[PDB]
Amino acid sequence: LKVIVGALIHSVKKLADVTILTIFCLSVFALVGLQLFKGNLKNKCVKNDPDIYINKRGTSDPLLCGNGSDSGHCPDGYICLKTSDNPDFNYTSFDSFAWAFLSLFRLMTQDSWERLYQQTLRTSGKIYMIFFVLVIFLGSFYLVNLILAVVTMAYEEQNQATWVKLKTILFGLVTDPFAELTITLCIVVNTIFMAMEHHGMSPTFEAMLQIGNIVFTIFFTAEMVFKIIAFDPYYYFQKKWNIFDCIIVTVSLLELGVAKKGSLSVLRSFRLLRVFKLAKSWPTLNTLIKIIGNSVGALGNLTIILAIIVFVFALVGKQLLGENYRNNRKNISAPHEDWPRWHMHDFFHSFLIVFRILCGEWIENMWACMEVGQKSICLILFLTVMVLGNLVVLNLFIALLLNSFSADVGWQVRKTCYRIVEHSWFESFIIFMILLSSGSLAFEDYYLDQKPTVKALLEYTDRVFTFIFVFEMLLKWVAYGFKKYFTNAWCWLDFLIVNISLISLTAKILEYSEVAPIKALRTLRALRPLRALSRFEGMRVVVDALVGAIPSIMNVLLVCLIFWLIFSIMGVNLFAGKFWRCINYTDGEFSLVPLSIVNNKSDCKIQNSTGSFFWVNVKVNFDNVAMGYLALLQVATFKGWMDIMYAAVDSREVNMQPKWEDNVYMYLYFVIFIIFGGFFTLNLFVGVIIDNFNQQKKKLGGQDIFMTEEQKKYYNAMKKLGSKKPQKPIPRPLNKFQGFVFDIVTRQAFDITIMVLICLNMITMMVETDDQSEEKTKILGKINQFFVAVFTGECVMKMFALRQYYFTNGWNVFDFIVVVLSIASLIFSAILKSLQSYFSPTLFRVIRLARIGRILRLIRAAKGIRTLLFALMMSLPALFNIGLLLFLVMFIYSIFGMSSFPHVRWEAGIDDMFNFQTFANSMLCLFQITTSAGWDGLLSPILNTGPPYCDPNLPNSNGTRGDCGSPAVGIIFFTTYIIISFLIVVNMYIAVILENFN
Ligand SMILES: *[C@@H]1O[C@H](CO)[C@@H](O[C@@H]2O[C@H](CO)[C@@H](O[C@@H]3O[C@H](CO)[C@@H](O)[C@H](O)[C@@H]3O)[C@H](O)[C@H]2NC(C)=O)[C@H](O)[C@H]1NC(C)=O
Ligand SMILES: CCCCCCCCCCCCCCCCCCOC[C@@H](O)COP(=O)(O)OCC[N+](C)(C)C
Ligand SMILES: CC(C)CCC[C@@H](C)[C@H]1CC[C@H]2[C@@H]3CC=C4C[C@@H](O)CC[C@]4(C)[C@H]3CC[C@]12C
Ligand SMILES: CC(C)CCC[C@@H](C)[C@H]1CC[C@H]2[C@@H]3CC=C4C[C@@H](O)CC[C@]4(C)[C@H]3CC[C@]12C
Ligand SMILES: CC(C)CCC[C@@H](C)[C@H]1CC[C@H]2[C@@H]3CC=C4C[C@@H](O)CC[C@]4(C)[C@H]3CC[C@]12C
Repeated sequence: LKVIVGALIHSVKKLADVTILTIFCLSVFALVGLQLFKGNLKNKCVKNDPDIYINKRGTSDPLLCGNGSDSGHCPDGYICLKTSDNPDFNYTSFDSFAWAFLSLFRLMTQDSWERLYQQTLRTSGKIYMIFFVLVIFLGSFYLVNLILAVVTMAYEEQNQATWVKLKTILFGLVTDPFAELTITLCIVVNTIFMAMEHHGMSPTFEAMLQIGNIVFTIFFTAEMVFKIIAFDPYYYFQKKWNIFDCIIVTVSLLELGVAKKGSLSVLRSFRLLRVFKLAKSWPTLNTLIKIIGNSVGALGNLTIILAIIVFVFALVGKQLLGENYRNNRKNISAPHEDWPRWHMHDFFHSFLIVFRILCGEWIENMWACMEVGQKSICLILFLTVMVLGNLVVLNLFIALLLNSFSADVGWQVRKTCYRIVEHSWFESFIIFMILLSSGSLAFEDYYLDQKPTVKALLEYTDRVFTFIFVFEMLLKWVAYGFKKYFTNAWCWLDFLIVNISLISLTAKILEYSEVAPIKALRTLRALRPLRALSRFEGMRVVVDALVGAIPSIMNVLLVCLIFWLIFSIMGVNLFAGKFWRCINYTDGEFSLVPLSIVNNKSDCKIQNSTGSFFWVNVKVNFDNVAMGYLALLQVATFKGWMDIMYAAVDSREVNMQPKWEDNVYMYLYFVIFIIFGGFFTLNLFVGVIIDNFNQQKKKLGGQDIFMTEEQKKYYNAMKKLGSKKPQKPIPRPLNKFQGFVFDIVTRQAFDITIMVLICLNMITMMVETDDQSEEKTKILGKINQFFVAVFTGECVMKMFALRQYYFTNGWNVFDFIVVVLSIASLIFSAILKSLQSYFSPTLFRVIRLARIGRILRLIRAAKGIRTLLFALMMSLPALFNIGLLLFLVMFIYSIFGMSSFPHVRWEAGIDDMFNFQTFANSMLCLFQITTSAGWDGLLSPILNTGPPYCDPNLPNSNGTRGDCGSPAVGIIFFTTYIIISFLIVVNMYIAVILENFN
């Protein structure tokens, strides 16, 4: 309505600066991509002596090539020509500016950016990960922070603007506080009783569990009867807690009366909502329930707005694409499924599509839509859903976030070592030694076997490092008292790490050097580079800030763990052991045998003529509550989410072959789990951390946290450099000719002319295209010469108009640097094109990029972009500390992975490039998952258990008998990685937000 359009106009006015920054930064990075990797994602592997392309293991699209020393290779008998198609429906390469903009929008929204990351590093070269790191940090974090801050401030400004019965009663009225404690004990034990539901529970276990359920239903019924007789029912009403318990008990007894095995497992688990009764001695659970209530209560208007928006988008998508999806389904349909797992044909699946968009995965369905129907309709619909969809969601996540959180010889002997240790020389020696030790544990990799000298040198240096660190601890002991030394947290960590190293080294010589405990002990050497958190003041202050919030993290962690236990129990009840299928694993790719041939384990055993019918289960299932937790986490991070939705919907009943969309309506379980365990237990984690820092800062004096004392004054000086200090220039300097040029320069024409010159040098290098004609190349290359000459001449006339001692007058030094860079690029291109033109052709495009300075020159004109960049400049030291810590933890887990998974089957997620064998590869993978992208894909080849998936008979990997994973450690590793990184990055968002708040 008119009110809505007026509010939108006001918001865009408030969103103008951030929108302009987004468009400009996206354009700059699009130009960088279009001038770096245009025409690289076309190197389909092809045969040589013809026109058929190999496929990547378990893939339908062709493999990709690159000639770079560190790009994707190709199998023998194949050659790497370029082909007119791009890997993913001819839509995932940025050669034209349109594709560059789209791919950089994908990188910003971090939606399936894993795919582009792997493709581009496979076709271009591993060294280009720098572009993706830079774009992820700048814009995927930066621009999201700024847009979320803008909406925050918009909301803030909106707020600113706006007798046997007598004996029974006597016995019953006790209501002693010991009765409630017994009830709570009975709830807890009942829950932990039902938390032993597993697929292969024996009949005795089933009997025991149903007996327990009967006992507890009886006990609840008896307590309800006591309560109703304790006082007359007329007063029982007006008690929400009591009526909730009444309804749940009624459902429990109704299910008990049911004699069909509790066919509705949902009803079976309806009792489990009792844990909410436990929200009386816990304040965090009460706050969570209050969050949900405000969502459904005071702030229900926004929620209904979100629901109506999603319903409208789903219905429109169906009405406009169902028939096309049905007719051309074969186009997007899997090779064997004969159908698209997602489509618009039915309201349910259109809603699921819209929900996946809101979840933040849009490109897959985007390609499907825009290769099955009109491009215009798909283009507008998917993008308009992304913007409006994720805008409304973030409005909830904050509106709820604020609503809920607005309320003697010995003396001299000791002094000897004391003054020795205090020596700055020794302090620097030790810090450098720690850094060298951290570096040393990086080349111990899968390939270290083939270089005997390197490993011998590495073990020698580790031994010497152990000895020197033992000496250092001896000096520490001598200098400081035992009590003082042991009462220090950091001293404890340095004690444990040296203990681990010493015991590992002793075990090297001693026996028992192969058992699993000692193997794990030596695996813990990856904590060795954790000694550098006290040495560095930035890391130390960050660690103190984090440890300050440990209790506030733990409270919400436990509340969320209980909520996830509830959901895992429901999931186990619903899908205990139905995630089993008979497959066709002949060589590499596999397919579910059709129901015609095999219908159940019996068939899969008798129809096994070829020997290629295996009966195996999904990697992550709902057998146990542990696997319930793991699968719930995968659905919560939105990675691996799909393989489980597929298995859940397909499964029919124990020991039966899954059928396509048998239980098509079991998507609702995952929709509900997201909506409740993913978004409502994150509005409670954020809230707690912001209410923790809001106070912790207030307590420490309100001084900016994360910044060392030394850097505090450097930041003070910088913000002092960001002040108001203008000097009036001198007219007609020196000779009148200088005055003549100066008077015209002063006018408000030179600025605008250079600016419109910089815009026409942007739109002359954006019109470039990979398949451009040679005449087009000629004209644009000459326009480039004209522009560089114009800029150099118009930069040297102003220079003369201001003598030669005006470098420090202002930002003109940047203009001088960029113009000299452009001239240098011109001359170097001229040299290479003729003199020594035999170098690699990549350098031509690398250097040709140096013309981006003429784009960076537009900053000084844009006040909003300049202010936001200044905010980044101010935040840079704190972000440097946090990034140091994050790279440190990334290093720790890099060494862990390098030691753990150097032998694994290269299933979807792990291939030759993105394995864990090399340090750089492992670093690539860990950086990938730091954003929580593709961690499921990297996890799947670790859950492999025996054939057919893995080959535990393989000669290699003596630890596991073959290239089979170890899920016990593989789940801990990735769960801890995606939790720790979330913490660090959520403290990196807080820092940026508080800096921009100043
Ligand atoms: C797995 O599913 C298949 C398909 O539903 C089941 O196949 C059917 O099983 C029944 C019972 O064994 C068979 O019935 C008998 O068939 C013989 C002839 O083969 C007939 O002489 C008997 O009077 C009786 O009708 C039925 O034929 C069979 N159908 C097919 C197509 O094979 C199978 O039993 C299931 N396995 C298990 C263990 O549940
Ligand atoms: C090495 C094992 C691997 C995992 C290590 C943990 C991961 C690294 C990050 C966490 C570091 C944990 C240790 C540092 C904790 C913060 C530091 C906690 O403060 C304790 C002392 O450092 C302070 O000095 P004192 O205790 O001697 O005197 C003050 C007395 N009060 C005030 C404490 C009572
Ligand atoms: C596997 C074995 C060797 C691990 C032993 C680790 C123990 C001894 C360490 C790990 C972390 C340590 C704590 C870290 C921080 C502090 C605060 C400070 O006031 C000293 C005591 C106290 C509370 C430490 C006590 C000892 C402690 C709990
Ligand atoms: C200066 C003229 C073009 C009018 C103003 C529009 C300018 C600023 C920009 C806006 C969007 C731009 C287009 C966006 C993308 C592409 C695809 C690329 O492969 C060739 C150039 C082309 C087609 C651009 C031409 C210039 C363009 C039209
Ligand atoms: C409303 C203002 C005036 C008060 C302060 C509120 C601050 C603390 C709020 C408003 C915006 C919030 C952010 C919104 C979204 C995200 C992204 C999420 O992945 C982690 C939490 C994080 C980074 C939030 C942290 C807390 C936050 C910065």
